[PDB]
Amino acid sequence: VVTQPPSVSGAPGQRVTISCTGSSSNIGAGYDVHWYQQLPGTAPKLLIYDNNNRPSGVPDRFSASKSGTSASLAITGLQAEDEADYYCQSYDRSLSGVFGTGTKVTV
Amino acid sequence: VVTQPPSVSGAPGQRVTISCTGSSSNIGAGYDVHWYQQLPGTAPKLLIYDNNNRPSGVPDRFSASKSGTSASLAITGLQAEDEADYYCQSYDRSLSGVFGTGTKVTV
Amino acid sequence: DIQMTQSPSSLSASVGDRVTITCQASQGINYYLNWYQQKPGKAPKVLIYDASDLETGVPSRFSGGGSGTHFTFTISSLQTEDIGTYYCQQYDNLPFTFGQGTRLE
Amino acid sequence: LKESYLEESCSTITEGYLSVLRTGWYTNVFTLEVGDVENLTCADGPSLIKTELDLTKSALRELRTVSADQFVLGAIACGVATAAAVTAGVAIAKCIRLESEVTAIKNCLKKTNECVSTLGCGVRVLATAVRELKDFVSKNLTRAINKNKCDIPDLKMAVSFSQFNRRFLNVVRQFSDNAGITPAISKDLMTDAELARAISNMPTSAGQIKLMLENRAMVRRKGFGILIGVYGSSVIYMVQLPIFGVIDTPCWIVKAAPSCSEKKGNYACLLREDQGWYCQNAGSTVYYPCEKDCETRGDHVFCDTAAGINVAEQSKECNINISTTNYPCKVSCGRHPISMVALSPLGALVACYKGVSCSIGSNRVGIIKQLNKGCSYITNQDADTVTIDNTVYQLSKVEGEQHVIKGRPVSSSFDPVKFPQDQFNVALDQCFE
Amino acid sequence: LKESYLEESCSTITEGYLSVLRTGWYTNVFTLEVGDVENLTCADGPSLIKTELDLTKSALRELRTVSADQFVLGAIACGVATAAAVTAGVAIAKCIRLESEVTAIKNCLKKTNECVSTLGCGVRVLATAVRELKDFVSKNLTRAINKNKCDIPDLKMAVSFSQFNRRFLNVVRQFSDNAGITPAISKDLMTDAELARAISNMPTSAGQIKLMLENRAMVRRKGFGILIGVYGSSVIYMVQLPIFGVIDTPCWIVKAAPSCSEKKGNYACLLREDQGWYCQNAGSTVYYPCEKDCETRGDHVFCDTAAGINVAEQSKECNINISTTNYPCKVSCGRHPISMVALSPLGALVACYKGVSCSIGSNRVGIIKQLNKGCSYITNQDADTVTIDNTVYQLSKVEGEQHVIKGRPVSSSFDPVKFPQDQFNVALDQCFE
Amino acid sequence: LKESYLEESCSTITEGYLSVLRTGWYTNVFTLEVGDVENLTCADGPSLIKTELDLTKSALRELRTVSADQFVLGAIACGVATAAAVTAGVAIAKCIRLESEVTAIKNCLKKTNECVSTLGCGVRVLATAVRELKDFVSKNLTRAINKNKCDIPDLKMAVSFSQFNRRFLNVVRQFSDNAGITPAISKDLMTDAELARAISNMPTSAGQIKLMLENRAMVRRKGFGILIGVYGSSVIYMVQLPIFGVIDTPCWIVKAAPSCSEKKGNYACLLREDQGWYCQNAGSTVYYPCEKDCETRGDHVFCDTAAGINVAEQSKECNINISTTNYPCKVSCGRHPISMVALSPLGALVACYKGVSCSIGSNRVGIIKQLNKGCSYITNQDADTVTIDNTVYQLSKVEGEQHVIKGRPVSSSFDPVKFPQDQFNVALDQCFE
Amino acid sequence: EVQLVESGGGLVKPGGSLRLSCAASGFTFSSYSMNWVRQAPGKGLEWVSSISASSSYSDYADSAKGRFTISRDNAKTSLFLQMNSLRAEDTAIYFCARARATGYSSITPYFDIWGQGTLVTVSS
Amino acid sequence: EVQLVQSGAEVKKPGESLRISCKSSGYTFTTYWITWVRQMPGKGLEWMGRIDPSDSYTDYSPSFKGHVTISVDKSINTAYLQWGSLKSSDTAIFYCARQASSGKIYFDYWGQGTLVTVSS
Ligand SMILES: *[C@@H]1O[C@H](CO)[C@@H](O[C@@H]2O[C@H](CO)[C@@H](O)[C@H](O)[C@H]2NC(C)=O)[C@H](O)[C@H]1NC(C)=O
Ligand SMILES: *[C@@H]1O[C@H](CO)[C@@H](O[C@@H]2O[C@H](CO)[C@@H](O)[C@H](O)[C@H]2NC(C)=O)[C@H](O)[C@H]1NC(C)=O
Ligand SMILES: *[C@@H]1O[C@H](CO)[C@@H](O[C@@H]2O[C@H](CO)[C@@H](O)[C@H](O)[C@H]2NC(C)=O)[C@H](O)[C@H]1NC(C)=O
Ligand SMILES: *[C@@H]1O[C@H](CO)[C@@H](O)[C@H](O)[C@H]1NC(C)=O
Ligand SMILES: *[C@@H]1O[C@H](CO)[C@@H](O)[C@H](O)[C@H]1NC(C)=O
Ligand SMILES: *[C@@H]1O[C@H](CO)[C@@H](O)[C@H](O)[C@H]1NC(C)=O
Ligand SMILES: *[C@@H]1O[C@H](CO)[C@@H](O)[C@H](O)[C@H]1NC(C)=O
Ligand SMILES: *[C@@H]1O[C@H](CO)[C@@H](O)[C@H](O)[C@H]1NC(C)=O
Ligand SMILES: *[C@@H]1O[C@H](CO)[C@@H](O)[C@H](O)[C@H]1NC(C)=O
Repeated sequence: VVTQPPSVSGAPGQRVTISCTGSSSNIGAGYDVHWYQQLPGTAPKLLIYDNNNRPSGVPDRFSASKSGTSASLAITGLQAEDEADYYCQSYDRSLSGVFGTGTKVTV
Repeated sequence: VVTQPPSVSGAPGQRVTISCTGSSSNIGAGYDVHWYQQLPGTAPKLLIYDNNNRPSGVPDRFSASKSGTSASLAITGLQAEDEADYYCQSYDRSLSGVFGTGTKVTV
Repeated sequence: DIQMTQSPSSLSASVGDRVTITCQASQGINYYLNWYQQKPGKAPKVLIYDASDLETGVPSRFSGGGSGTHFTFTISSLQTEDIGTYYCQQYDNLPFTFGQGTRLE
Repeated sequence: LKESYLEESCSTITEGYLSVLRTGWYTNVFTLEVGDVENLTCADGPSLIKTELDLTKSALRELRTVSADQFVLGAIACGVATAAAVTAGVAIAKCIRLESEVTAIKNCLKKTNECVSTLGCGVRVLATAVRELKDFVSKNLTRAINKNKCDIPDLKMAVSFSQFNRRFLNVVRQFSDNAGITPAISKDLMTDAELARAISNMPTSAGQIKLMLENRAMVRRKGFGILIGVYGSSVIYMVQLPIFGVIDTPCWIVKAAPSCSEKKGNYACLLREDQGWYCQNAGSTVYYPCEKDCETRGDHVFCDTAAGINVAEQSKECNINISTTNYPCKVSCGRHPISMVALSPLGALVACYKGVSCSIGSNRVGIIKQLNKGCSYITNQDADTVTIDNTVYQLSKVEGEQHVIKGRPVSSSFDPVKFPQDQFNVALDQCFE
Repeated sequence: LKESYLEESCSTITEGYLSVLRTGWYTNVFTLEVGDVENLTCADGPSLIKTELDLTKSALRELRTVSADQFVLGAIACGVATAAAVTAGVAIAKCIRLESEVTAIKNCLKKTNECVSTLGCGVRVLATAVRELKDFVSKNLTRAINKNKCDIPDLKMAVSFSQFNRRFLNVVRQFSDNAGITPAISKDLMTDAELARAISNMPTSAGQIKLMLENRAMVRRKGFGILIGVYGSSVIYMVQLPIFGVIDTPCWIVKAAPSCSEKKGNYACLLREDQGWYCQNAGSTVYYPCEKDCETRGDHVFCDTAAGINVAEQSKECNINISTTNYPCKVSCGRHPISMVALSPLGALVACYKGVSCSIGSNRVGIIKQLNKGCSYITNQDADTVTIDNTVYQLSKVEGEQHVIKGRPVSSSFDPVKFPQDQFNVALDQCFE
Repeated sequence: LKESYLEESCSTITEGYLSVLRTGWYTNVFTLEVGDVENLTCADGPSLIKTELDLTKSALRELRTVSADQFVLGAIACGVATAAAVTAGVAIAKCIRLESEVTAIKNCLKKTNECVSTLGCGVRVLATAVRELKDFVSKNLTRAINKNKCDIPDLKMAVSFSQFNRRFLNVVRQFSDNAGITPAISKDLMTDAELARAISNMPTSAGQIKLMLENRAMVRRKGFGILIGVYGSSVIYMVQLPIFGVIDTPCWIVKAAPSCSEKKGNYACLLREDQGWYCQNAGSTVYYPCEKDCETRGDHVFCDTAAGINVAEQSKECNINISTTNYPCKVSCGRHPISMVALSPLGALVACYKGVSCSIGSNRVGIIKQLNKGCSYITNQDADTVTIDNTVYQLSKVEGEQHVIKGRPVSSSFDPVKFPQDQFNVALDQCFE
Repeated sequence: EVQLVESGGGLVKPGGSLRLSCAASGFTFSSYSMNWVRQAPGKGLEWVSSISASSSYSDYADSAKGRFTISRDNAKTSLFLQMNSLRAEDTAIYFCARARATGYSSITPYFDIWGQGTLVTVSS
Repeated sequence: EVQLVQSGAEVKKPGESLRISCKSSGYTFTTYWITWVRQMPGKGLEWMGRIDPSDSYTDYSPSFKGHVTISVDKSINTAYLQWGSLKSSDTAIFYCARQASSGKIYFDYWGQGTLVTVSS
């Protein structure tokens, strides 16, 4: 299983950092990490792919990294639009595609 | 030391032959031989390169060869314009560029 | 025995000169050749081993190369303390014949 | 497989090939432990062991000197493909060369013959130790060479030694001859046990794993090796295996032969220049113009994405009605009617013009048919052979569904431009009308 | 040999070569008997025999995985030649791969090492048994490996075994590294004795037999091998040897260099593009644009008819009438004068234009001549060397007769077309007037 | 290194490479003494020595039969380069083949393993004896093979023999496979000891000696060998090592990618066709158009002057305001906008047009930039990777000074000619205006 | 015209220093090796030193080693010889020469273009 | 510091016995071979033989086998070289030298040579 903290919070303009702690079968097996945002009542939106590449049309203040068996998404300049679930995703050598437990951000 | 006779002479129209006796460190080491003409009060002029090739603008009556540790320049059809010093040149494995002692021709 | 012909039997050079010395075995000795400097009145001192490798603390102006049967040693810029006699030595097989020794002055 | 004869242009498109496309590299770093060899010396005389030992030590000392350096579309693409591969590999070797990274690699291989390592530059190389020679040198040969005597009566020692060093000497030959970057992964760089083990460690989907384990001869053939160096008495090198990050997408191959017509007795020939492999990649049509790029195994074509040139999705209009799409389908045209056979997978195109006598026959029956003048498409079911004059071509006996997309050839329906009539690799509307 | 300098196009034609054109394939099917090896296991420990045995048994197990997958005229021709060869070979292996035919082949090779067999698909393959390893494994090694012990003191058998299996291991490498189809016939696929037998067994005329027995290095070069697979413990593979069904017909080779002239001080050039080998085959001129295929030994030029493009018999008019002929002789033309040497067999064409200084000389004399600017033809009798500025080209000291076919060069006698002036691979009359 | 991005033509020139150019050949004539072998016969039965002896004698008897026989500039240059090399070597072998020369060569090698000899044709060849196998056959094997009955119990003899003959058998394999002219100098033709000795004997300046002794892998790679023949029981062959008679002159390499621009939404493109290596030789600019010609180590590019085409000294104006130079700079032009990455030494050119999504990224940061459409130059400092849709190219992490030579691209500033719009390898002013 | 022009030659007291300069003109100077050659009055030519086309290699006669230093500026198309510790025996005419070789048989260079030379006098 | 101080300088009539000595110091004596090298006055060096002090195995040059003997007192890190009868030809400087490795046989640390002179 890939684990995230159940929630994080901060004032507008804070940095908040969401961890995605995987294991030696997934993130530690060399598979990269992806992050999705899901605003309430919508399908998820891809925020990040291949650890840190950012799609067109995602604000430059979302930034992410992978290191060891872990990854993190730093939401710099936290803002009212970030009131969403954030799911990391990877792939597992046994389970194949594994989403994390998903972290709600609260502004 | 690449060596030449100190002088040679002949009547106009004679053949005169200038030797350039080198050694197993230069002409005998496989390096080719070159010949230069120096008229009094001028820089040398190349007569011959690569044993026997003649530059453009050198009279066809200058002719030369290399054989063993030695070379020679035959000034066929000796002429008043040939009243000059003639230096052979080669390359020496130890000394690098070695000019011969230089032969004056006297018409 | 491997005979170790070594040439030239003597040298003279200026400071700064890129003097070179040759050693030539009677057989193949792979790369098993060492070079020693003996200063007058001193025990010899190793400069190069294995045809090419600087012994520790040898000044990096010393150098050598070659393999098989012909080997060479060069002082890439002679210095006044480098005056002395140089000996090659094979160790490809017993006995470890030294070369003739070439005196550099 | 499917194959449409496109009558409009004397060209087949063969479809239903699936795709495998290389999209990255997986690094396996091999520490071949040459062992204590430079502390052993035979000094008694000529001997079997001395000869193998001198070869081993001579090869090792040689290897320390070896190092790496730390529009006609085909020439372009295969230029980029090789440049990209070496640059991708060299960029990783240049991380591993750092002594902090070698010593980490060597240390994790202390008590395991296989290690996964993350370089300081973040690449998660696999690492492997080869010790068979070191174990022999340390346990057997070091004990046998007493006091530099080594012409021992044990010939089993000397013959054994010539087996264990065999791999090491082969690795040295290959890196030295290729100046540190081999073109392919020999059995001596990576034995087939290690390739299967390395494949099974790739961070990839099980579909690719099964596909790679079956096609491991291709995995070996697409990868390449780079010499890192000699460190202590280990040679360190690395092998870049392919990652096939695109699979199972459609590919097709376009074949063409000269289409001509004798307008007033003058052959207005035309030939399609856009021949070769195409694939869909991630919603883009990709063209692989160089013949080194792509290789088939059944339905799977193994291409390299670094060789591909993207072509507009409209470009398939050249396979549907080239006469009349506005996309610039590349053709050559000119006066001279070359007569030839182009062997497609499921049949042959047979261009047969004034002059040569073309016929088709079967081994059971001999000549079945004399072909008409003009381009004909001979399915591998119509005949076993085609001939062009005295030349005979055997056809590929392969099951598949051939089709004909009918239409009057362009050469026979448009007028050639008066001048220049011969034009090479031009958009079609410059040749005709 | 004869050589005409065609003055008006700065191109030589060299004549008096004799064709030797491959027109079919002869199959030799080899049963290499690997023997009983899978019943032998060494289980006591490391041993010499065990290592050679494990290499043999592993190589055999690896081999079971291997099987085969199944105008710019040069790119066209060499593709067809490659595809036709493999398809012609594979079509026979698909016969032999039937168990109903392997078992016949194997049975006729029961009591003879050589058998002539007709496949059910009608081809009369030769069949050959190689047994030397089976004989050793059965009569020697099976007798020595008692009860899985094989750390046995008879070191002759370990060393001897490593000799017998070497052919087998080489065959396995050559097929595995090429995925079942070798590019050429190694000494390990077919030894010199077997090739001499195979040539002597071909259904061909004694003239071919004698010629093939002399040039057997070429026969080995044009043939290729296909793996048919492993059946029990025999590897079966086949060698397709060439059949040279056309010999002794005329061939010639055309060489050309840029013929330029400074009309109005600016240059105009043309280059003949129809360069390379030509032969008369069966009363048709055949052009071989591949530089890979045609290959001389003495006067004999060996070519593959599958690589040949038929050209009209009028095409030899480009060697007499190029200015006046109505055949579309292919040239390139344009502004920029390349200065270059084209080495013909009996001499050199020397293109020397404004810029470089070209001279000819002999080792005996030095500079003999400074060449005039414009294309010149230098027989190997006029000089030993040609130079182009500092570059020196040694000439072929080959005896033959040289001719000059005189005429004012085309590019000096016709006015260039004003636009487009530079045209690649066009019929001559599109460049001039 | 320096790299000027030439904005107006989407091409880099990379500068500050130094030059090494082959300008002659140095000959070493090896005499590999195969020994007394054909006076020894094993006649008792199968044996280890008999098998090695039979291979040795059969290989020698084989080798006696082996003998040698004695504008798109790229295809021209690599044609001339190979023809010149072989003709220069053959012309020397044809002297050495004279029995009056072989016997002189052999005689001076009586007393020494190395001799310098002057052939009667004046060439001052080095000559070398390889003699280890003769010494074994004479001192050991003749005494052991005794009255035939060579199946002696001494297996050290048999294993020893299989080591000494191994070089000889490899020389036979290489000359026989290549029909007497190898493409490169194997370790079996010339060992590292012999190559270093041969280099140190060359009649050349000390700078070349030091450079060649450092780059001796290149010397081995540029040279090639020719079989003279078998004389008595010596095989005699010669190795042609290069002489690098031009060094240290400037070189540069020009790279380009399609400089497209859109007019009324129609693309117009040009591509520079004058790509590849250039050097100054002896006060002449020389162009090396074929990709086999030149190879880099560090700053030194090792070209072959026989491949070079002299180009006018004005041709460097194609690198500075090609938009107005009067020199006919060769370009292709046409409609179809290829999107591609050209990897330069210090960076990448990235042609990126309507369609593909091009981006640059760093392993530490991901996407740095989405590239603008149009040709872009990406220094290897701006990013670690470039992508073209899903394709990723790793950039060369190499230090050097990048430069930009600014200017509005030609295709953005001149109107294309309406017809023909697509033109291949033409002087630029035929594409525009 | 292809011309070399030496300058800077003059009278120097023994132990003094001098810097000869040879401007090159009319040719692609960066392509060619360059040499200094000298001639003691009425004596034969003596080669002094050489520099490779991009200055990567420099050679000196045993008389010149350490005392002289050859250099070139390929941008100024100028060749220089620094001279130090000038002995009386260094009194000579010094010529610069363009140097050229054909690699076919051996690399021995030859001096196709010469400057008219600058007289150096080393005396009290 | 490895240092191999030697006996000194010794004078004898021919036929006398003699032993030279080399007290090695600064390293573990048993792990390196001790060579002995002879230099006739102003002549070349002659390698005489070597001892492995781990077990007193010895190699000799064929010229010296049975004339000299090499030994160690492992108890005092001291090698010896010994003659039965000194020939008057056998006057030379003798250097013992530590052999630097069992594989790379150069001699790294040399003793200050011992003069031996033998005359009557
Ligand atoms: C190399 O050394 C190992 C370890 O000494 C040898 O292994 C022994 O082999 C003999 C064979 O008769 C056995 O009796 C021993 O039990 C083995 N182990 C040990 C620890 O001695 C090995 O045989 C030697 N030779 C080779 C080729 O590996
Ligand atoms: C393999 O076995 C054969 C016999 O099975 C051996 O041949 C015999 O060798 C002995 C000794 O040389 C002779 O006395 C016999 O006459 C031979 N023939 C037979 C039928 O026994 C052979 O030597 C063995 N080894 C090899 C390498 O073949
Ligand atoms: C080949 O023959 C030579 C010459 O007889 C052998 O060399 C002798 O080997 C023995 C044993 O090692 C020594 O005692 C002799 O001193 C050596 N020299 C001579 C002149 O006899 C050699 O061993 C034989 N074998 C090989 C493989 O060379
Ligand atoms: C092996 O050689 C290395 C080279 O320095 C040395 O340090 C090491 O002690 C040697 N080991 C043995 C067991 O000889
Ligand atoms: C066929 O031609 C029409 C008319 O020119 C063109 O609009 C269309 O794109 C073409 N269709 C295909 C499938 O090529
Ligand atoms: C050899 O192996 C085959 C396959 O298992 C077996 O059928 C046969 O009986 C074996 N023969 C011997 C002699 O072991
Ligand atoms: C050259 O042209 C004439 C007519 O123009 C023709 O008769 C002749 O056959 C041509 N040359 C050859 C070799 O046929
Ligand atoms: C070796 O062979 C040649 C030719 O057979 C013969 O003349 C010679 O006498 C032989 N020598 C010996 C020693 O057998
Ligand atoms: C540009 O082209 C013109 C053509 O007239 C030429 O004179 C000039 O040297 C070229 N280069 C520069 C930098 O102007």
